[PDB]
Amino acid sequence: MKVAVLPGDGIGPEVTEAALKVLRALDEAEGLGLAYEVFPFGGAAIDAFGEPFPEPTRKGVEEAEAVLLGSVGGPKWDGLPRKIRPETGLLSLRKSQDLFANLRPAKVFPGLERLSPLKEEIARGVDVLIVRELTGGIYFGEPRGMSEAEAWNTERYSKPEVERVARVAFELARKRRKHVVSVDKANVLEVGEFWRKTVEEVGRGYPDVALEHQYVDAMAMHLVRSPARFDVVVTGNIFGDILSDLASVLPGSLGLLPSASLGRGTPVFEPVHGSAPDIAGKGIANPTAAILSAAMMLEHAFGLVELARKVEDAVAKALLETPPPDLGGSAGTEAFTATVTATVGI
Amino acid sequence: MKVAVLPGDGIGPEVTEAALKVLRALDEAEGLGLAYEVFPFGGAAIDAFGEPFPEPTRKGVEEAEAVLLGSVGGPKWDGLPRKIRPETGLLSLRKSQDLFANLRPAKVFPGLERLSPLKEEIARGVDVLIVRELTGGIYFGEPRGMSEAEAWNTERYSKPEVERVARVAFELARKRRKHVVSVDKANVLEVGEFWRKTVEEVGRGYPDVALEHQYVDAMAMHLVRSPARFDVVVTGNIFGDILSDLASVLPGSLGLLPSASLGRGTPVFEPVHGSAPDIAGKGIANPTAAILSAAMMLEHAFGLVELARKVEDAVAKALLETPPPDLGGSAGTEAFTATVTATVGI
Repeated sequence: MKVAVLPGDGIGPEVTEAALKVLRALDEAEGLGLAYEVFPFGGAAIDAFGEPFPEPTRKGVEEAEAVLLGSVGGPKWDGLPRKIRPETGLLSLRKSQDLFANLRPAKVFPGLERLSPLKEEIARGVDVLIVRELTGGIYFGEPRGMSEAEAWNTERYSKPEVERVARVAFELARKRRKHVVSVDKANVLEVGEFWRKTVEEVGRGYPDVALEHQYVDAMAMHLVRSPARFDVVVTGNIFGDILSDLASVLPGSLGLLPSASLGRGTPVFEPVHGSAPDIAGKGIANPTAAILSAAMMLEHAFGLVELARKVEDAVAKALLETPPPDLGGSAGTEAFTATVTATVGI
Repeated sequence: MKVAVLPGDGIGPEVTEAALKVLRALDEAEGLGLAYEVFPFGGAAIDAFGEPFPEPTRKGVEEAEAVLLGSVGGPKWDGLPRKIRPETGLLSLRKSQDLFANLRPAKVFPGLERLSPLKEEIARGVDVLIVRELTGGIYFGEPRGMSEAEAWNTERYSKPEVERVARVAFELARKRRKHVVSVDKANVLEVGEFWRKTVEEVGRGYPDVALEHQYVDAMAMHLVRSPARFDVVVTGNIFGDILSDLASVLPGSLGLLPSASLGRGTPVFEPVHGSAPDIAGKGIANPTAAILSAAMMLEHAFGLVELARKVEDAVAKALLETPPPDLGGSAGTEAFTATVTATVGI
């Protein structure tokens, strides 16, 4: 269990350490042989090496089995050349490991339905995993450009690209509730027909997984109307950007959202939240997102499904009995973390 | 008041008639000189002419000052060549009248918050008007196409296109609550920067209207988390498709959503719902959408703002007194129409 830890900026370092205390207690009580090394990344790397992704950290991630990343970026570096700013580092890390599938789950823990913008009866049970293609689509498609008279961008997709995301989505569904919803705009766009047909062929190799297809517009309605019926959802870059943000509001607090990036190389698990400079080091930060990110790591990097679920359960229990400030509670980083460990240990 | 009525298929004919009763009453007790002739359109046209947009209907539209359209399409015609299917008749209609702005309001009437997927406190007050560009974007952008190895589609936009839809949005804001939110993807795509910049210039001629910009992914979250703060929203074709559908779930029943298409030619007003072939003619269909569509027609096609709002407010009064089956009530098409007529006459 080789973990390259990239704590990052702002509250990253401290929430990441919260996640590590949880892992260290699990590894100690169950003997998981966890081994990790922390490497400089983000602004932290910029300030100590002149760039976001320094060689040592590059090698550090190649050699690890998984990467636990904290928050990256902050006002202190947003004014540097694009090619050396934090967000850039994330670009080169993802690319160095050929990561093409962004994993964004959204789950309403039992008893926390009240937090949802949705009515209670419709929030209950939500547990959807949104898989978003990262390497291509209109976000990268060419030609792109703009004149004084007009602008253009191209939504382009190759079969290999759709195929790899699709595969990851089916695999994921297997170890889940065996359902996959592939979302596209096939009723009007060629790339939607192509995507649809590709995901269809690929799904043939996964008979044990029920494959449903829906349109993006229809999907947006479905995630507010009845999100609880979906398990895994896969779709291209932009629709994936929109659908995961949509699903992200379902639970009701950003500080809970974990995330993962799977690909050909080393998998990256990190919180969705930002660095939150103004509260860094004040021990207020809700570590939930980083912990759940460590939980996603256990499961997807090391196939420890049951234990991961054990960590998730414990954090769900903690947000109920000792909620952190952002949930209207008074449990700070340190205290919340102990609660989670307890609920894991008991 | 020349109104070309295109009843369509399924429950279109019957909800259209319900809207007609309401107009007839209003034109009788107010002497508005309502004149109208019904023309074949959709499957109804295919079955009696061999196409969805026959010549008589084409001339009917150019000669009228507005078009009140019912439901178009159904299983009975989905299997025909694209060029003559119902959905294609709408395409040709839109284009015959160079209609470039699609108006889709979504409103939670007071007392009907329970109906919404959203919690009570968030649904209360929603009254958003989504304006979607119809004539261009990726939906029609070239190059488009697909090979065995890949597929591509182009999101393209010219200044005039963005300009005309923007204007429409500002005008509409003026007569409303004076606020417009232009939605794009300007922090990643050139068309997004070009769209932002163009709506910016256009807005300069509308100082009285507060112009806010938001990203589509951000907008999806905003619509679920706090829709009540929006007034008018404008954006391109595809994002417009998605955001309208997302906002459309807010009221908690598709049977209430009216819609309109404005442009250089005859305006079209029609409900958002489908033809519902299984309950067609059973007098169960909720006419609300068709009536509100007739109310939008009075306002936009003939400038009778106050009257239209009289229709809307009667409609809202009815949904409370005698709700239709889709609101968990037992008021059929005929009976609910009476109720509306009543609150409008009272």
